[PDB]
Amino acid sequence: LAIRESIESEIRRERERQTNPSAMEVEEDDPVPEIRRDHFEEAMRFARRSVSDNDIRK
Amino acid sequence: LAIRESIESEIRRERERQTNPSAMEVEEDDPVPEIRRDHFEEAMRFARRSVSDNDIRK
Repeated sequence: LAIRESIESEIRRERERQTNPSAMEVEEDDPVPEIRRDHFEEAMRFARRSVSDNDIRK
Repeated sequence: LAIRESIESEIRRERERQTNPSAMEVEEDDPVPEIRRDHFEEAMRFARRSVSDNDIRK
């Protein structure tokens, strides 16, 4: 999810800097370095227990 | 567990006030009113999921 956010943010940078050649001066850093708690909150929805209870009982 | 603690505390009161008739003057309140977090921490060991995963799958 973090990689998706980074690439989808950079596409906007490319489109805006080619659409607007006005200044192109600020040269900012990455929008998403150092993966945040939001990505874990999204990714925690799709987790599951792969081992059932009867297996552990066995 | 709270009831066990209360009765086991009152047995000490009876034994000490009959063993020592010295003053018997203070007339305190209950040792255990208003069940505390310790009883939940003890009772949470014996809990279990009564419904397995294959049943919910069904």
